[PDB]
Amino acid sequence: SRAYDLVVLGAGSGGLEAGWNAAVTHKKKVAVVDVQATHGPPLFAALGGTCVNVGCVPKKLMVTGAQYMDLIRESGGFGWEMDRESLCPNWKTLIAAKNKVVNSINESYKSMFADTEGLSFHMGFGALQDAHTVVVRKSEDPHSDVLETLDTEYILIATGSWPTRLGVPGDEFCITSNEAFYLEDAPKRMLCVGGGYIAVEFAGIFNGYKPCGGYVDLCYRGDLILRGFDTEVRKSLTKQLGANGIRVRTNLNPTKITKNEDGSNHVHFNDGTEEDYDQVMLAIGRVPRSQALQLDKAGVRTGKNGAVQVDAYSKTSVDNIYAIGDVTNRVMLTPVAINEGAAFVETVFGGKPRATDHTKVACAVFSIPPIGTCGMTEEEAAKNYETVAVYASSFTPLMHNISGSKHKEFMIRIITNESNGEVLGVHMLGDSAPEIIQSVGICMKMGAKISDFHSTIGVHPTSAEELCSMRTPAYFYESGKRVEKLS
Amino acid sequence: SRAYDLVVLGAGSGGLEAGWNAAVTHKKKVAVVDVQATHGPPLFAALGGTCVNVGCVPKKLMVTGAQYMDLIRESGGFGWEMDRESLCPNWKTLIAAKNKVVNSINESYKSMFADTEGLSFHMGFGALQDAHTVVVRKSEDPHSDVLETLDTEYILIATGSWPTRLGVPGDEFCITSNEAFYLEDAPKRMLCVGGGYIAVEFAGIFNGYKPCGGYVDLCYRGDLILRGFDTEVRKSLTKQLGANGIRVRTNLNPTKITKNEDGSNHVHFNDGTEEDYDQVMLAIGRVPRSQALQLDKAGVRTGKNGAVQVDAYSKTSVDNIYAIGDVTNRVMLTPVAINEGAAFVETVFGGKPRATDHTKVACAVFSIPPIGTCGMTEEEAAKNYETVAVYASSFTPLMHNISGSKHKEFMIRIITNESNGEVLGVHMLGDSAPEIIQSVGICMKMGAKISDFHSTIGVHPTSAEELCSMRTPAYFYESGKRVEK
Ligand SMILES: Cc1cc2nc3c(=O)[nH]c(=O)nc-3n(C[C@H](O)[C@H](O)[C@H](O)COP(=O)(O)OP(=O)(O)OC[C@H]3O[C@@H](n4cnc5c(N)ncnc54)[C@H](O)[C@@H]3O)c2cc1C
Ligand SMILES: Cc1cc2nc3c(=O)[nH]c(=O)nc-3n(C[C@H](O)[C@H](O)[C@H](O)COP(=O)(O)OP(=O)(O)OC[C@H]3O[C@@H](n4cnc5c(N)ncnc54)[C@H](O)[C@@H]3O)c2cc1C
Ligand SMILES: NC(=O)C1=CN([C@@H]2O[C@H](COP(=O)(O)OP(=O)(O)OC[C@H]3O[C@@H](n4cnc5c(N)ncnc54)[C@H](OP(=O)(O)O)[C@@H]3O)[C@@H](O)[C@H]2O)C=CC1
Ligand SMILES: NC(=O)C1=CN([C@@H]2O[C@H](COP(=O)(O)OP(=O)(O)OC[C@H]3O[C@@H](n4cnc5c(N)ncnc54)[C@H](OP(=O)(O)O)[C@@H]3O)[C@@H](O)[C@H]2O)C=CC1
Ligand SMILES: [Ag+]
Ligand SMILES: [Ag+]
Ligand SMILES: [Ag+]
Ligand SMILES: [Ag+]
Repeated sequence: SRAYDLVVLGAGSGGLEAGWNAAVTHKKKVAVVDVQATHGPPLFAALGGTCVNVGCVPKKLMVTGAQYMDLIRESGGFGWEMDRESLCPNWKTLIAAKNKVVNSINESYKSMFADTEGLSFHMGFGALQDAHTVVVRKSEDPHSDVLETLDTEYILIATGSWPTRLGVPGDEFCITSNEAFYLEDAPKRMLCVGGGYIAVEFAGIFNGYKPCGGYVDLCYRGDLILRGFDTEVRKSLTKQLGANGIRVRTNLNPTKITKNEDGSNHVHFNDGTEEDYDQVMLAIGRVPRSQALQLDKAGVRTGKNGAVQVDAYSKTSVDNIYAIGDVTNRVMLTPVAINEGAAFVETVFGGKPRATDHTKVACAVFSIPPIGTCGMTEEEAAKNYETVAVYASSFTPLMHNISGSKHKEFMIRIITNESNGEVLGVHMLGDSAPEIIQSVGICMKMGAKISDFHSTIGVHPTSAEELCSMRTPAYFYESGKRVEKLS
Repeated sequence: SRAYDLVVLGAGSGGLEAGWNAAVTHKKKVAVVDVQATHGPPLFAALGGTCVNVGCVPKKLMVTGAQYMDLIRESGGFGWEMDRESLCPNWKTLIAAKNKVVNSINESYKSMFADTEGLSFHMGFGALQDAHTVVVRKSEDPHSDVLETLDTEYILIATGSWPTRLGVPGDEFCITSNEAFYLEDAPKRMLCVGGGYIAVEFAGIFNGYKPCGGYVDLCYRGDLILRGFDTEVRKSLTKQLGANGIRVRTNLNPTKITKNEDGSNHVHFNDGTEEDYDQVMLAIGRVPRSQALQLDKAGVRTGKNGAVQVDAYSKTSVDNIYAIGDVTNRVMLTPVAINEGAAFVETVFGGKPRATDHTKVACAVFSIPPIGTCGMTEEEAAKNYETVAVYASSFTPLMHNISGSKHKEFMIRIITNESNGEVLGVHMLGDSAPEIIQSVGICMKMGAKISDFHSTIGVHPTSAEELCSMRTPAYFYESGKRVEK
C-alpha cells in the first residue's frame, strides 16, 4: 500500500525506542529521520537524540570526572598522600575521552540500522507535508533542497526540545548546555544563569574542572534554587554547593552582556553590579522543538510554547500522527520518552493499547551532592490532602569524620498521608540518592505505606537503611496549616 | 520487689537496643554488663558490641579507604594527573583515624549511660548464678573476684559470637578479624584463609593497603568462594578480585604453620607446597560466645556449637531468661539483632508480643566490587518450587570505558516463581549494590512480583534502573531440572 508503516521524526530516546520496536517485534517498514549520524558542534544532537549526544550520557561522564576532586581530597584522611598543592584536572583529555564514548554509541547505532531489516536511517531535516507524507530537506529552511519524500501510514514526532535563551542584548555571547560540551578550554571565571537541573549540575562540572584560582558563580532569578523540589533539600543543597566552592547568588538576573579585548564577557546584573566571566551558560529552559516541522500544513495542534497537543495515548489532532518525548512537554526525561514510545508501539502496531503513567515518576539531579526525589512535596501534599505526616532524618555518614568533608550530610524526608499512612513522596540528598530513589519509585508505584518501610530489617553500613529507621514524624499538616502536634 | 527489671549480658547491637528501649520507652531499671568501655586489643569488643568496635563500623571505614586505590587510578582517564608510581597508602594514619572514630562512639555511649536514668553500665564479665541472679566477675575465670551481684526479674543474653580457629599446629601464630584491626604495620605478604564474608572483605582491605610489591593470597577449602550466594555472582567476583590484584586459590587449606627468624610465618598447605606470609588471617567462622556464661547453673539449653536455644520470641528454657543476636545463631547480622532486641522489649515490657522475621532479609558483602543479595538462589528456589524463571543482566557502566576499569561489570539476577511471577530472590554485584538491595528488601517483604519491577519508569543514568529492564527470562527451572525453555 505505502512505502513505510512509520516515519519517526527524530532518532532520540523515544524515537529510536519506537523505531526498533515496530521494526523488530512487529516486522514493520520503519523510516527514522535525524539531522546527522555522529555528535558534533554545528548541529549538536545526532543519532541517539539529545540524551546520547548532548544530554544524560556525556553529562554523567563529566559529573563523574568532577566528582574526583572531592575524592582525591578526601583520600588524604585515609592515608593517601600525593602532590595536592594546586592540583588541577585536564579538561582537554576529558572532552577527548567523552567524545570517544559518545561516538562509540553513535557508531553502534549505525550498524544497528545496517543490521536491522525494516529499519532505515534517513539523514536530514524532516517536515510534514500532509497526513501521510514526510519530506526530508537538507536544512530547516523550507526552501532548501528536498533530499527524500517518505510515504507512510503513521507519523511519529520525537524531535525533543531545545535550549531557551533570554531576550537581552548580548544573548548570543552566551553558551547553552550544547556548546558547553565542546568548549576548547575549561573556563576560569564561570557564570551559570538559572536555578534548574542543568544550572546546578553543570555548576558542579565546571567547579570540578576549573583551573587555578577559578570560580563558578551560579545566579538565580528567585530566592531558592530548584523550584518544585523539597524546600528543605533545596536549602541544604545550596549550603553544600557553597561549601564545595560554588558561589550561589539568589534574586539576581543578568540584563546586559558585552565582549571584551581578550574574549571574556562583561555581564551587567539586576542590582547594578558588573563582573567579568570567561564563559556564561544559560540554563533558562527547554522549549519543544517543533518550529520547523510545519505542523500547520498537516493540521497538528501546537499549543504551550510549540508543544504538540496529545492525549493519554500520544495521538495528535490527526488520527495517524503521533508525538512522544520532550516535544509533547509532559515530563521531559529520557526514561519517560522511552516508555511513551514503547506504549505508542503497543497501541498502534501491537493491538493492545496502553497509556504512559506520568505520576509518581522517580528522577534525579546529578549535582555534586546528588538529589533523589519521587512523589509530592510538603506544599503539594498539604494542598490537596486531608491530613499529612512529615518524616525527617539528617545524618553524616560515618566515613566523613575521617575524610574531612563534614558538610556532606545525607538527608531523607518522607511525606505520608496521615489517614492511610500512604507514602506520597520521598526526597533525598547525598551520595547514592539517584540509585536508592529508583527502587523507592517501585514501592510508590506499588502504593506503599510508611509501615512497609520501618518494618523491613535494614542492611547496616548503608545510607539507604535509614528509610527503615523513621517511625516518629517530625511534624504534621492539618487541612493546609503546618502543625507540630495532632490531637 | 527486686533491684533490676532487666540485666543484659552484652552491650552489643541487640543488647543496647533492648537496654535503651526498656529503660526509656518503658521506664524500667535496666543493668547492662560488658567487658570494657572503649575499644582495645587485650579484650577486643567493648561498649557497642563487636559491630561498633571490631565489626561493621571499623570494617566499612577500612573498606572505604581501600577503594581509593581504584578511584585514584581511575581518575587518570578523566584528566587527573599526579605521581602514580610506587604510590602506597599510610596504614598507620588509617588505623589512627579509625580508632578516633570508634573511640568517639565509645565515648558517646558512656555519656548515654550517665544521662539516661534507669540505664546503668556494669563493667566486667557477666555470668549466670540462677534464674534471677547475674554475677559480674573481673575475669572470664569462674574463680576470679566477684565485682557485683545483680538481682533481676529478667535476663537477656547478647554476648554475640567469637572467631573460630582451626585445630592445627601453628594456630596461635595466626590472626583473626580482631587482631587485624590493630596491626602495627600493613602486611606485604598476606594470606586470608577461608572464603566467607570476612575473608573477601579483608582481602580487599589489605590489597588496598599493601606496600610495594605486596600481595594478598586468598585460599579456600572448596572450589568456589562464598557458598550460599548466587553461583554466577560468586564466579564473577572471583574474576574481579583477581583482576584487582587478589590471587584466589581454591581447593586449598593450610595444615602446618611455623615462625621464622624475622617474624614472618612459614605456611604448609594442602597440596604440599610451602610459602612465606608476613601475616595469616583466619576467616573460619564465628561460634556463639556462651562458653563461660554457665548456662548449666541456670538451666539454659545450649545446642549446636553452644548456641542458646530459643523460640520465635527469643525465650529460652527458663521463662525469664532470653537471648538475642549472634549467641542464638539464627542470622548473624547487626540489624537482625537490633530487631530481635526491639521485639524482645515489645514482647515482655511492651505488652504486645512480636517475633523477628528471619526470612527474606536483605544483606550485603563489602567486597571491592560489593554484593547485594535478598531471598533465594537458583539452587534453593529450584529445590522447593514448581516452576521458576531466571532473569539475568550484565552491563559495564559507561564511565568505565574512560576510567580503564573495564573488568568492573555490574550484574543483576532476579529469581522468580513462574506461576504468579513472585520475586523470590535478587542478586547484585557492583557499586551501590548494598544501597540498592536495601529497598529491594522492602519490596520482597512487601511481596513484589517481576511485573512490578519492569513497569516502573526508570531513572536513566543509574545502575539500579536496569532492575526495571528485565522482561524476558534467561532460562527456567522446571520441577528441578535446568530447562532451556
Ligand atoms: C544537558 C542535558 C542533560 C540531561 N540529563 C538527563 C538525565 O540525566 N536523565 C534524564 O532522565 N533526562 C536527562 N535530560 C533530558 C533528556 O535528555 C531528554 O528528555 C530526552 O532526550 C528526550 O528524548 P526525546 O526522544 O523526546 O528527544 P531527543 O532524545 O532529544 O531526540 C530528538 C532528536 O530529534 C532530532 N531532530 C530535531 N529536529 C528534527 C527535525 N527537524 N527533523 C528530523 N529530526 C529532528 C534531533 O537531532 C535529536 O537527535 C537531559 C537533557 C539535557 C539537555
Ligand atoms: C569483622 C566483622 C564485620 C561485620 N560486618 C557486618 C556488617 O557490615 N553488617 C552486618 O549486618 N553485620 C556485620 N557483622 C556481624 C555483626 O557485627 C554482629 O552480628 C552483631 O554485632 C551482633 O550483635 P550482638 O549484640 O548479638 O553481638 P555484639 O554486637 O558483638 O555484642 C556482644 C558484646 O557482648 C560482650 N560480652 C561477651 N562476653 C560477655 C560476658 N561474658 N559478659 C558480659 N558481656 C560479654 C562483648 O564484649 C561484646 O561487646 C560483622 C562482624 C564482624 C566480625
Ligand atoms: N533528570 C536529570 O538529571 C536532568 C533532567 N533535565 C531535563 O531537561 C530540562 C532542562 O531544562 P533546565 O532549564 O536546565 O531546567 P528547568 O527548565 O527545570 O529550570 C530552569 C531554571 O531557569 C530559571 N529561568 C527560567 N526562565 C528564566 C529567565 N527568563 N531568566 C532567568 N532565569 C530563568 C527558572 O526559574 P524559576 O524556577 O523561577 O521559573 C528555573 O530555575 C529540565 O526541565 C529537565 O526536564 C536536564 C538535566 C538533568
Ligand atoms: N554482612 C556483612 O557485610 C558481614 C557479615 N559478617 C558476619 O560474620 C559471620 C562470620 O563470618 P566468617 O568468619 O567469614 O564465617 P562464614 O560462615 O561467613 O564463612 C567462613 C568461610 O570459611 C570456610 N571454612 C569454614 N570452616 C573452615 C575450616 N575448618 N577450614 C578452612 N575453611 C573453613 C567456609 O567455607 P565452607 O563452609 O563453604 O566450606 C567459609 O567459606 C558471617 O556469618 C556474617 O553473618 C562478617 C563480615 C561482613
Ligand atoms: Ag540518556
Ligand atoms: Ag513495594
Ligand atoms: Ag554495626
Ligand atoms: Ag519496593
